[PDB]
Amino acid sequence: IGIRLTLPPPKVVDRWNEKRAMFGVYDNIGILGNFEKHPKELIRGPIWLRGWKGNELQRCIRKRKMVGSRMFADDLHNLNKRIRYLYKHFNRHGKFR
Amino acid sequence: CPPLRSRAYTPPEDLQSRLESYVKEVFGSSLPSNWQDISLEDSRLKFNLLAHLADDLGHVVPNSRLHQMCRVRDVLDFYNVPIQDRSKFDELSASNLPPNLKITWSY
Amino acid sequence: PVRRSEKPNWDYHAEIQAFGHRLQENFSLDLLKTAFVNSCYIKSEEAKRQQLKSNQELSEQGTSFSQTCLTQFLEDEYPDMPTEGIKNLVDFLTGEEVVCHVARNLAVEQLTLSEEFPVPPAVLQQTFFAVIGALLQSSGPERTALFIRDFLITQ
Amino acid sequence: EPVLRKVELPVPTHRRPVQAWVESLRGFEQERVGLADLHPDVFATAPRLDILHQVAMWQKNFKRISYAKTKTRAEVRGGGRKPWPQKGTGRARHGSIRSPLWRGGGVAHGPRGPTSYYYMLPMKVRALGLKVALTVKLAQDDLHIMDSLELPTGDPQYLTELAHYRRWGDSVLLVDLTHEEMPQSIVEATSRLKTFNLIPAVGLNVHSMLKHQTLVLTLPTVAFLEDKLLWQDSRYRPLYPFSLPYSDFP
Amino acid sequence: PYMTREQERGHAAVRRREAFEAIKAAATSKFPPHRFIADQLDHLNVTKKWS
Amino acid sequence: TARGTPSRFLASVLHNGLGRYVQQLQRLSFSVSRDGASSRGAREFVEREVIDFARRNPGVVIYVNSRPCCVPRVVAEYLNGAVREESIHCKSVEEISTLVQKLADQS
Ligand SMILES: [Mg+2]
Ligand SMILES: [Mg+2]
Ligand SMILES: [Mg+2]
Ligand SMILES: [Mg+2]
Repeated sequence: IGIRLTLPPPKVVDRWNEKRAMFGVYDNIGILGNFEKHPKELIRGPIWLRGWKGNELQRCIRKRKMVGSRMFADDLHNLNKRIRYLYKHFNRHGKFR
Repeated sequence: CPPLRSRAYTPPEDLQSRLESYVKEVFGSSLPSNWQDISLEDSRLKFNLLAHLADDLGHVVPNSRLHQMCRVRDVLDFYNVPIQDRSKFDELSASNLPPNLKITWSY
Repeated sequence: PVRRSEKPNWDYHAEIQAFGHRLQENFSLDLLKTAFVNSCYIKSEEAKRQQLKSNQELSEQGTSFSQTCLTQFLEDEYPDMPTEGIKNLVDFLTGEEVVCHVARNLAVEQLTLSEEFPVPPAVLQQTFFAVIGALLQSSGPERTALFIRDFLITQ
Repeated sequence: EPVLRKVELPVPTHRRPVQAWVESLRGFEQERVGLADLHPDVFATAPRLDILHQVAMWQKNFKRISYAKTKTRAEVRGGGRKPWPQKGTGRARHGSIRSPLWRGGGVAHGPRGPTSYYYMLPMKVRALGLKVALTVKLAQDDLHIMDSLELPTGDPQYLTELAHYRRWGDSVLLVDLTHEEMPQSIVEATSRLKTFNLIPAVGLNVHSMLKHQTLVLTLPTVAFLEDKLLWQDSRYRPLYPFSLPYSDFP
Repeated sequence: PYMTREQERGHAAVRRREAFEAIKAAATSKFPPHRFIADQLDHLNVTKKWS
Repeated sequence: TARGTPSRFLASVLHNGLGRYVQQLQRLSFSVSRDGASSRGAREFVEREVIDFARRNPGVVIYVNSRPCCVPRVVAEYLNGAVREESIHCKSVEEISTLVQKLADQS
């Protein structure tokens, strides 16, 4: 059949937890603070991703050159293969030339 | 702490002469003709006038409408508008209801 | 099935007035109330309360008027008809089933106070004649005659 | 002694300054202790609702990094050999058991790696954003100006009951000038209150202002905001990042 | 027929021409419409509470 | 589809037009919410039209409930005893008004 037969437990979302309350504070660190820091210095996450944006192919190129040495053997083989795939896809395939 | 006070306001009958009194206090006893024309460009006098009116009448000019009070006439015309403060259930219940209509309230 | 009184969004007072207004009849509301309150109900009510006037007068007057009114109409329309004929024809019109049909679709049963739901047809018929009797006291013979014509003759 | 405040930075000729009532937190009945003039360009500009949306959307999305990934057909374990010959059986032809079609297979077009959604709105746009948000607060009687965020006591129930008495609303944003020189009394009070929030001036943003029903500012902070937001127009284009020394910036 | 060829020559030319200007005028008057502030602010009404 | 669905013959209740016309709509039940966009359209219907509508047809008893709900609705009840439910939901005052008229002039 494949449809639930009772209502799931109700979800309560605390809109006034500390994380929700102080969301987006210091986004104006630059203009309000003499330009000591760019807002892109509030970004946390991957080394190859802090304050940068690109398509999949570009992201892979970047991860290869920035954390390529330090990554695991099989992971890196997977990444080298990804790049090979995407290279052919983007250069040789598609609707428009 | 004092109890919360109602936002309801009815303009009094002697508003004209009460404003006469307040202006002649703040701007001094000597008063030129057409006192409605007196400009409130002066910041200090504006404050003094509006404070006296706010303390006694109970109703205050909001932050939004303050720059609109350019002249004394503007203050007079502002205080002659009434504010009636009640929930929408109360206002509808006593709003000349036809007897067939019924309104209930589950809040 | 339970009576509409025992269901959400119900005020009997406002409904009573609307019953008057639906039929474009200026009823005396006090009398109309008195028309809808059965004797069976008051006995049950007394017994229940243990742990107000009957319909009797209004109902009798209603039925007696309707009988005479209907004969008048029928004798004027069909003069060649015999006495026994029109007797049976009025009796059909003032019948249990047909009058209760009218009652049902005029929401008489909705405002009827009875011990038993759904309402026994004897009681419902008695209640309908009480309505006519109250209307008779309300707006004289003329208006009531028009009401009979508009409801019973049409059957 | 009435508390009067004028605008230090020069105003345009055609524009006139707006006024705001000045109140203090010291008493419940200590509204209307002073009057203030605000610069019309910051506090009385055109309501641009598109700009609020623009800035708000940038604020929500620019920090976001996606952590979702899925394995493609190449990345799924096994699936080397051809399951059976093409021609021979009655079966539908396959090249690998890990194809998208198969159960247990890799994903055809799935979430791919850590993804960044970082972009920058232009500076002048974010500045204008702050301006609109501030006008909108004062237009709708949601903005309040205070001499100081000084409290008679650190008891957090005093602050709640004052907001109730002054019809501020359920959520209040408190802004002070500097983080270090924030009063003891307000910090104690606001620390254990969910809906009331204390930020320094540099913290202020569009999102919080929209989230909170009230915006409360100090007289120090109002002069500061005017300075910086008004600086944004009437400046040149940069030759180099403004963090570097100029002949007149900081 | 009624008029000969000579008679009808240029008899309708004015009406023909002035009709073509009507076309050109309409063709040359397609432009983006006016943006009003009234509708933009009206989007606030979506949250309009009873109390 | 005609085969796929039931049929009736044309009728009225109790030969409506014959003697006097009787309005068949007897009761109307409006469920609205104090807050929330769904009931917004309906909210202002109760601001203006409800009152004059109720005057226009004294036969109908109107009940307005005003309780929290994600979908505002109207329950039309008829003399014969049919019940028609209609979800007003996110509808403009004007298209809500058209609905309420359409209900009132049918059996
Ligand atoms: Mg493989
Ligand atoms: Mg293959
Ligand atoms: Mg193959
Ligand atoms: Mg899998």
